[PDB]
Amino acid sequence: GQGKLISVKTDVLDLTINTRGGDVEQALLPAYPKELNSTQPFQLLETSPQFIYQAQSGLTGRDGPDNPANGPRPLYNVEKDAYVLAEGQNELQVPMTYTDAAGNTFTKTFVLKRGDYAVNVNYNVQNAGEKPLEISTFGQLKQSITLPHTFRGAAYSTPDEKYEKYKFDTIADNENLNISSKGGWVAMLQQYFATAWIPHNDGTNNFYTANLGNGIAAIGYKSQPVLVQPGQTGAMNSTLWVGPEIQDKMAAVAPHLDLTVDYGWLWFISQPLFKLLKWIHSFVGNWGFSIIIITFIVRGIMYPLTKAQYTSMAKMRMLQPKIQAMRERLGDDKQRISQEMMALYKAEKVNPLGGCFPLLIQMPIFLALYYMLMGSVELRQAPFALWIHDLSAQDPYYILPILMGVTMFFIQKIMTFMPVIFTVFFLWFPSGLVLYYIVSNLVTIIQQ
Repeated sequence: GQGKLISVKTDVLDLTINTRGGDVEQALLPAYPKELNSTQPFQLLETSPQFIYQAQSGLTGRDGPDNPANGPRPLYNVEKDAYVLAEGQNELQVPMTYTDAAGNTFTKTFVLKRGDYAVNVNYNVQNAGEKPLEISTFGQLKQSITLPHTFRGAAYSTPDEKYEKYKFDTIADNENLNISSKGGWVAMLQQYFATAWIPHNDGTNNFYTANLGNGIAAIGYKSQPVLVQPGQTGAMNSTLWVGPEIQDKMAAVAPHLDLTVDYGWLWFISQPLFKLLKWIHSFVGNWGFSIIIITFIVRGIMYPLTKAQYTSMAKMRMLQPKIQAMRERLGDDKQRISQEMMALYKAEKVNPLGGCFPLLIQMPIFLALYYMLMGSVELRQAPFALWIHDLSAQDPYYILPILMGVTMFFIQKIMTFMPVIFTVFFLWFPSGLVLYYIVSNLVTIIQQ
């Protein structure tokens, strides 16, 4: 598109909109720092020689001006180049109007709200002709496949397919989506943030993906066409989400939008924990302290499980003399020994043949929390006491993994090395998770 760019700003959203077609070329998030130790707002949508990510919309169909068959994309008229949300206003409207040769009027209006990342894109069509106008609305998100772990791609939702992801690589292989459904939405995802189009109509929306060429992937929707009778006026709506993947906020815009967060295959464990963590954060006022409390709470519900294996392993030391006696009695044959030392363990029914059972039970926990930590937008650049400014990121001074390690050594051949191995294993993990484990290992130390 080519014409001129207009600026629309709220407290949470900084947009750059092209009047030709009303596409959104730039989008900044003032509420979120670009990086840590930065004063610069995060940039979701970009239009660069190096990278592109836009939210496009307009009126297609047989008589839609944005339809390439009806000529060039419509150049909307605006009153000014700068729009700013007022102090005594919760809402900002940016109406742009186009009138064709036949005299029909096409009005496009961006209406933004304070503190809201959901931008409504609504249309008004006034038929001045003698024949009915057949118009369908659309909304398309396009983005470069390769950037200048988490999931970066597209996603959608239908009444049948409640949630489904779509990789850019699939789109890149020119194998595209082509489904239809009533309501629903399409979206492009990344860590902590997401764009989405949510149609508001009476029809059967058509969802699709598209290779736009030059390594540019796209996903969008095309609504069922509506008829605007002569002399009459018609209206068409859609909602553009652009910003953070906050679950409570996305639930109000459209159903199942909240699922845009990547909690991995261990999804059913992370979502309650985040609701749990957020529930604590409600009156504690801190994320780090909330994590310490949730640490205790998970330890509190798991006290029967920790005690049971301890009962067992205490018993294991009691049975160590007899096993060496087996070794002496049967000699050096693994079959008889292993089966019957096992048989003893099983017979006395305390030992699960696992001292690493504490490890494999913490397999879901580590992962679930990790995905929560790395996926939750609320924990992004979340503050903790002392020298921790980002809970989602690793400790910059690498102190907390060493902290963890010393607590770990303090729990008194390969096991004579593994407490330090955890220091380097935890150098590559978020401080929040390390914090969790330090506190959790403190619970064992307090147990002592």
